[PDB]
Amino acid sequence: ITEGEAKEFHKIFTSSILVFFGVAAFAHLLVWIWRPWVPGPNGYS
Amino acid sequence: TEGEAKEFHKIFTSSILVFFGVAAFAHLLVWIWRPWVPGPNGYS
Amino acid sequence: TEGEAKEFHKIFTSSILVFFGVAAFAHLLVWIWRPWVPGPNGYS
Amino acid sequence: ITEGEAKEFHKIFTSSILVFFGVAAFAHLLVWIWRPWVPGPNGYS
Amino acid sequence: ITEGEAKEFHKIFTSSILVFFGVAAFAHLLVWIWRPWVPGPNGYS
Amino acid sequence: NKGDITGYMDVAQVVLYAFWIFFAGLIIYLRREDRREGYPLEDAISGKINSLQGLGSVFSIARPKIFKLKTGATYAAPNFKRDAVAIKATRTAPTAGAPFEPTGNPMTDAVGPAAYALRDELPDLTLGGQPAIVPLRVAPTFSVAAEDTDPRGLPVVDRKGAVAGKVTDLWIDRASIAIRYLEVELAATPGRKVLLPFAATRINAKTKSKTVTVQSILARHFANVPTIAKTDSITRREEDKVMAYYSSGYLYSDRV
Amino acid sequence: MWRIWQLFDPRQALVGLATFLFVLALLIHFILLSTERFNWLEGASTK
Amino acid sequence: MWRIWQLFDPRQALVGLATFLFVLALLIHFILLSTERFNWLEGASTK
Amino acid sequence: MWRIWQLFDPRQALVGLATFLFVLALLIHFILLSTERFNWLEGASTK
Amino acid sequence: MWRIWQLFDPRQALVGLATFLFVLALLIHFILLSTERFNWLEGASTK
Amino acid sequence: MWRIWQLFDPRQALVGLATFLFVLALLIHFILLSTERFNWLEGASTK
Amino acid sequence: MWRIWQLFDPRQALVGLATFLFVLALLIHFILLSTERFNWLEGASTK
Amino acid sequence: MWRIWQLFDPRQALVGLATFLFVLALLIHFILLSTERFNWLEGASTK
Amino acid sequence: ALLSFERKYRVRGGTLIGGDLFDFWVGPFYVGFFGVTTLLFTVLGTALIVWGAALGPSWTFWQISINPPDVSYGLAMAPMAKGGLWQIITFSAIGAFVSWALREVEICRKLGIGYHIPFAFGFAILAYVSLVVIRPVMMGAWGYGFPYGFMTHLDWVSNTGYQYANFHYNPAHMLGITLFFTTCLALALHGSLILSAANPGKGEVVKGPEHENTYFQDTIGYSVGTLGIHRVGLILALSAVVWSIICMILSGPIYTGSWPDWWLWWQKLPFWNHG
Amino acid sequence: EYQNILTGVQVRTAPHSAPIAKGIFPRLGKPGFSYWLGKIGDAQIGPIYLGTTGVLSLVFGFFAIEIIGFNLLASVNWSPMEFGRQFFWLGLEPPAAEYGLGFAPLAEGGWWQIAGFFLTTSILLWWVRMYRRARALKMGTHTAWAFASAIFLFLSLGFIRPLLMGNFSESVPFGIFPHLEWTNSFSLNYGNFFYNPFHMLSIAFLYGSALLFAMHGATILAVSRLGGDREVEQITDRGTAAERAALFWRWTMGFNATMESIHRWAWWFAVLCTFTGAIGILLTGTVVDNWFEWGVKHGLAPAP
Ligand code: 07D
Ligand SMILES: CCc1c(C)c2cc3nc(cc4[nH]c(c(CCC(=O)OC/C=C(\C)CC/C=C(\C)CC/C=C(\C)CCC=C(C)C)c4C)c4c5nc(cc1[nH]2)C(C)=C5C(=O)[C@@H]4C(=O)OC)C(C)=C3C(C)=O
Ligand SMILES: COC(C)(C)C\C=C/C(C)=C/C=C/C(C)=C/C=C/C(C)=C/C=C\C=C(C)\C=C\C=C(C)\C=C\C=C(C)\C=C\CC(C)(C)OC
Ligand SMILES: CCCCCCCCCCCCO[C@@H]1O[C@H](CO)[C@@H](O[C@H]2O[C@H](CO)[C@@H](O)[C@H](O)[C@H]2O)[C@H](O)[C@H]1O
Ligand SMILES: CCCCCCCCCCCCO[C@@H]1O[C@H](CO)[C@@H](O[C@H]2O[C@H](CO)[C@@H](O)[C@H](O)[C@H]2O)[C@H](O)[C@H]1O
Ligand SMILES: CCCCCCCCCCCCO[C@@H]1O[C@H](CO)[C@@H](O[C@H]2O[C@H](CO)[C@@H](O)[C@H](O)[C@H]2O)[C@H](O)[C@H]1O
Ligand SMILES: CCCCCCCCCCCCO[C@@H]1O[C@H](CO)[C@@H](O[C@H]2O[C@H](CO)[C@@H](O)[C@H](O)[C@H]2O)[C@H](O)[C@H]1O
Ligand SMILES: [Fe+3]
Repeated sequence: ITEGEAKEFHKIFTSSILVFFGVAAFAHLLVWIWRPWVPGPNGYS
Repeated sequence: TEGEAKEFHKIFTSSILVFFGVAAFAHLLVWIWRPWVPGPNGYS
Repeated sequence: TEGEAKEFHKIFTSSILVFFGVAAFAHLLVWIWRPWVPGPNGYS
Repeated sequence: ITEGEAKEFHKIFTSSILVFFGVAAFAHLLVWIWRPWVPGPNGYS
Repeated sequence: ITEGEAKEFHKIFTSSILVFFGVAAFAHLLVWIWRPWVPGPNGYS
Repeated sequence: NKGDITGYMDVAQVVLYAFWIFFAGLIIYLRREDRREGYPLEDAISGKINSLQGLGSVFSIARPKIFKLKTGATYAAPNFKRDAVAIKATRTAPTAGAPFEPTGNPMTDAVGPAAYALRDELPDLTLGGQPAIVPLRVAPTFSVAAEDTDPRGLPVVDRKGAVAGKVTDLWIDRASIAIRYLEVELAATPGRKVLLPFAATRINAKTKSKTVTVQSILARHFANVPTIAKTDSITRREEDKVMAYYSSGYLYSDRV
Repeated sequence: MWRIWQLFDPRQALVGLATFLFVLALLIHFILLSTERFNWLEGASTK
Repeated sequence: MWRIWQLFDPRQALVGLATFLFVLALLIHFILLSTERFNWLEGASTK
Repeated sequence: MWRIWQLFDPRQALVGLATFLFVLALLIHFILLSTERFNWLEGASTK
Repeated sequence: MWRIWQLFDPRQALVGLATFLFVLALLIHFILLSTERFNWLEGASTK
Repeated sequence: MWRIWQLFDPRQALVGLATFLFVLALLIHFILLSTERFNWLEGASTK
Repeated sequence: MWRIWQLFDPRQALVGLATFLFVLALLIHFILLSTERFNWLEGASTK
Repeated sequence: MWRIWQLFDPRQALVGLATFLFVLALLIHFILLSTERFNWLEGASTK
Repeated sequence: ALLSFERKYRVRGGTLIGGDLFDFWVGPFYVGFFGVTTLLFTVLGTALIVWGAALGPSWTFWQISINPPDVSYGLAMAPMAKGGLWQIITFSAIGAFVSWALREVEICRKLGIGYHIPFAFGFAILAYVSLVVIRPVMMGAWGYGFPYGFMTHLDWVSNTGYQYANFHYNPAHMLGITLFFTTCLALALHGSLILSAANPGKGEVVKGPEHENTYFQDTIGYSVGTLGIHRVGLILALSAVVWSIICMILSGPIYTGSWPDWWLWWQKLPFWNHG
Repeated sequence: EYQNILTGVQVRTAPHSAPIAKGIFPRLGKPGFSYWLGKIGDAQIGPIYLGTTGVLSLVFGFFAIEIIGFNLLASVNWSPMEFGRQFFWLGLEPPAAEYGLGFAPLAEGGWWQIAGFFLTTSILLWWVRMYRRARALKMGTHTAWAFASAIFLFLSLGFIRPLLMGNFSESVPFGIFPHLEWTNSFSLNYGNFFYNPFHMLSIAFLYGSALLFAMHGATILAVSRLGGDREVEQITDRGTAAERAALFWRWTMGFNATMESIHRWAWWFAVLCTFTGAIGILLTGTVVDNWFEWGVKHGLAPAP
């Protein structure tokens, strides 16, 4: 729409991207600490 | 529909926090009752 | 409207509070009869 | 939709709810005396 | 349809393609280190 | 054994082959009925009566059945009344399969999706021998039912949003109770009035305001909509012309 | 949260809320009747 | 609490209340008839 | 986070959000009921 | 990197991205549930 | 090759690019999951 | 073949060739995956 | 308790009430017929 | 080779893809790019079907069958000799159907009419895809698709129907059957009403929309209308196909048991579960 | 982008109808209007014509329905609850083989025979009603003969095949699930009713009727912006809607119908769907004991 009313939309979009990706990686890190999803050469223990 | 929505957003976020608080309290109680993350041996 | 909303919410909160209190009493009676949260060995 | 007839309706409506709930509670007391519907720990005897 | 707009978009498209291909190549390298997908003459040891 | 007729042939097979013969005859009959409009076929370029057709030609075209009208009129089907070979377009290639380049503004030249059948200049009739498509002014009894947005006075806009005009009147079919046309007064020419088919409108009752939008033609295209004579009763040819013009929008709404 | 009543008229709001509440309560009562233990009509032994 | 009657006309409100209550009464009576303990017609013993 | 609502109608946003939350809550509750461990009605043993 | 939003529809982008990400998350969760190792409800032993 | 987009429409090209990449990624991931070797959710071991 | 693009639309030709090449490559890849020898995911033994 | 008829027109009210009463009476008679104790047509010893 | 009114709408344009390259007619047919692609897929699929007939033992048109791969192959591509030919014919059929629908879209644009017809054909394409792609993928093997054979795909229908021990008890199947039968009844009524209005007898001037409305107002008590009847008929056919697709997704991917005893839920509702 | 799938704006006027001779009975039903029906089609309801044949058909049909319902309720010992439980499984079963085509005892299939006779009489009287209503409005009787095809299938299922077998034992019961079970057991008893070729023809015509009434519905809805919904008027005076409807199918298919002849196709597919079905029902058991063995003999099966 407007010329400059997208830079602030970009600001809020990148803020949302950081908020979502941080908690996503946080959840993935807890999942890996609990149970990793890459089996070793002889499988899982 | 440009300034009157500020109060809608503010009480929207108020409802956000209060609903998430009661949901987190519910989850804490359920965890105390029975956790939903298996251990290395499972559920003993 | 705007004037009717004041007292409409004023008695909506009271009505929902009464309904919730009756529900809480009913749940407390049912829990006294038979709790719905099992134990580590299930339902005694 | 004048409110005077609304109030006149509401008063007898409340009276009707009261008598309905009273007769229903009397019926429920009679049925409970006949056979209770809340089993004990051992169930129904 | 502005030509300068297309010329500017070329830079961001190239940066996006480079970062995406780099992510994909790093992912493929990690997978290859974990488990190679090209079998040996005797199958998979 | 029980159901056989001759050794290998049995009753069920015979009835099946009887059905196959009957179905072949029925297909012939149905194709004869199909070939009641636009037949016989013409050459793609010259227009002479020619087509790759076999011994079924004698059976291909049926004798003209006669339709009686409740006015003394009569229709013949097939009536071998054909269109002129020379249309307002030129062959892209002279190969009899090539399409046509329009040689003008195809909206107002009735070429392609703007083309309209060359009907007769009589309005549709009701059970009482009166025009069926009429404006609501000259049908006092008919009214727009409630619970629906009344499309009178609503701005008439195109897809681009430009307000093409304003609706003043609704034209309805008496035989089938439904709105057919909206009468639109041009914002650019008060002395001009046009008819916009109701099938080409969106109700748009759910927005900031109530308006009527058209997705086919643009606002300026409302300056060349075909006109009608009586302004209170419209012939079949006039309505077919207007609908064809409006339907031509989607193909080339932005020049040619 | 009083301002919520300008978005929704109480006419449709109350009928929708009442029908939803009744459906939810009826479904919960069916679930309790059907399981094994909170069925207050069959009344089986707990142990 | 009387303010209900300028949104819900008593004609429709009372006919809906009557239909709902009658259906609920039929439901409860039938559910009781399906249970042995409370089927007052078959009259199975308490024990 | 100040100007989101200019693009979405708050009424339909609330309606859709409430529908989604109720449906997802039912889905999670019924999934837990289908589980042995988290079925609080046809309850089972932790051990 | 700001002209993308004046290229695309901000409302359509949010709606489509939200529903697409939700469907993806739901699929991943259901796949994990279908997995013997990562099903956090059945809780079978890692060994 | 900086003159590909001089006539190629950008929005449709990028929408189709994202859709094609996502569909191909789903296909390759599911194919890997179907394999007895690269299925990272069970880990059937190599030797 | 000097100017063959004075006869064929470069956009349509490029899109058609991209689609044809993708479809053919997908077909060949799936055919190889169907085999016992060139299935690089199953990884059978040449000997 | 006489002011009801200002709203409910006696014509349709009586027809609906009569139909409902007949349906209820028929339902009760059928239920009684089904039961082995109150079937007055088949006849069965009480003792 | 043209109708009396044909050499008036044979304008160019209205093509999604191809520009002016394939915007022409061959005989009565319009070709377009998607006509070329539907020829491409149809020729290849039919040639593969005839090739599978050659590999088969019959040449009896009703005993010619292309079988899908055994379920032991799962969702894997199969060797062409044993299962793969069915898969390629399936892909060619899907491509030909999509090309057909898209060519219909181009014809609709060229004639400036609505796109209702290709949209309605999309439902038949979806039913076929659900039968050969969606359901086999959910069930986990290409061997749950039906064989490409005259009488053998009926053997597939019967075998899968009796796999759930009575497939009539599939409630979505009941609803699809109801919609199909109602579509046939509505089509009979509509064709009959139009023919009777157009052909009323000796003398008997052609009747108008009011006569058609009056006929079903007198006989049934309601008349849909000369426009609404085509609406309800298209919706009836599309809904019959939708509910058939639903009943086939429900069987196998979702429900893997006897349909007749699915209905015991009805037998045991709390207000008549006499026990 | 409008589609003529729903009517956003409706019109309501003074109800009117085509003139009929007064006759013994008048038009009945005090016509009213409905909103959803007007959204999908016309909004007016009624009035319904109730002539002497209408009264006769309604009385016979009501007698049959009351007999059937009374028997269904009596089969569960008049229990409304258990009637609700077993309603789908309830059925009025035809008389056994030993009774032939004569009257069975009421409990042993006499009620089934009486109900079937009354239902057949009401259906035939309804056919006469359709014929007379079409003739009264100075119209053709195409609907009557299309209905006669369905009546042929119905009578073949219920009466004609019992006549040929001399036995009502294998007729179809009056029940929801029982008549489906009759269908299943009829197919099983006579060897994979798929191998009945007239069953194949009937399925072909049912599929073709659905296909045709989707094609035609979508075509008329696609040319409804051009006056294409007004089919009879395009039949008497060919407009551009009919021309484009024909040219679409001519370009996509190679051939085309007329606005008039497409409904001839529609009529015949529907009629044949039940005509071939009645023939296939009349052929099983009487001529062909096992349709699978007939298919094996005639090359439909690989001859195990
Ligand atoms: C295990 C079962 C077995 C299995 C193999 C299988 C499978 C399939 N089949 Mg079949 N079918 C089997 C058995 C079997 N099959 C049929 C029939 C058909 C025809 C019906 C056409 C119709 O409209 O009927 C329906 C029309 C009728 C019955 C005639 C008109 C009815 C009228 C006027 C009734 C008027 C009613 C009132 C006024 C209301 C008051 C009355 C009361 C309350 C009582 C149709 C084509 C059809 C379709 C398919 C498909 C698509 C399949 C698939 C996908 O597998 N089947 C009938 C027939 O014609 O057979 C030749 C028949 O009798 C019979 C038998 C025994
Ligand atoms: C081409 C083949 C096609 C196939 C696929 C197909 C199938 C099936 N078509 C089926 C039913 C009917 N079809 C019909 C009619 C007959 C009504 C009747 O007999 O009434 C006569 C019966 C009865 C009177 C008995 C009950 C009565 C009741 C329930 C009311 C009782 C209460 C009363 C009287 C008191 C209260 C009311 C007052 C006013 C006081 C019914 C609705 C008709 C036609 N099918 C055609 C064709 C097809 N039918 C054509 C062209 C038709 C007509 O012309 C005619 C009609 O009226 O159509 C509108 C079924 C169950 C089918 C399936 C799938 O099994
Ligand atoms: C108005 O109703 C109230 C009371 C609410 C409820 C009443 C009734 C109810 C609930 C009825 C429900 C009925 C149901 C569920 C019916 C289901 C019917 C079905 C599916 C029927 C399907 C097929 C049956 C057929 C096709 C039967 C055909 C039988 C025929 C044609 C038999 C004809 C027999 C004759 C002519 C017999 C001749 C022999 C003799 C010599 C006896 O003839 C005089
Ligand atoms: C938000 C998106 C989330 C992105 C998630 C990215 C996941 C990437 C994780 C894998 C990184 C590589 O991690 C590496 O894998 C090898 C594979 O043998 C593992 O190797 C080790 O673990 C395996 C399995 O327990 C054992 O047999 C052994 O102790 C050792 O070989 C280690 O775990 C780690 O050295
Ligand atoms: C996005 C870009 C993607 C790029 C993907 C590139 C894939 C191609 C990588 C080729 C690497 C080849 O590497 C070569 O392969 C041979 C098999 O022939 C492997 O062979 C070796 O490992 C295999 C493992 O099964 C053993 O069984 C074998 O005995 C041993 O010689 C070695 O690892 C290496 O010698
Ligand atoms: C828009 C998205 C479109 C794509 C969506 C796809 C959803 C479903 C994708 C499933 C892909 C399955 O892909 C195919 O799976 C089968 C499953 O037997 C594998 O089959 C292979 O492994 C299995 C074991 O897992 C063996 O039993 C089988 O003998 C072997 O051939 C194939 O190697 C693989 O090519
Ligand atoms: C006998 C076994 C059971 C079968 C039932 C036999 C009796 C019922 C069918 C008898 C034949 C009915 O045949 C039909 O009868 C009615 C009168 O009843 C006449 O029709 C009459 O009623 C119609 C109703 O629309 C009116 O227009 C008018 O009053 C008159 O024409 C028809 O002209 C005749 O065709
Ligand atoms: Fe039609």
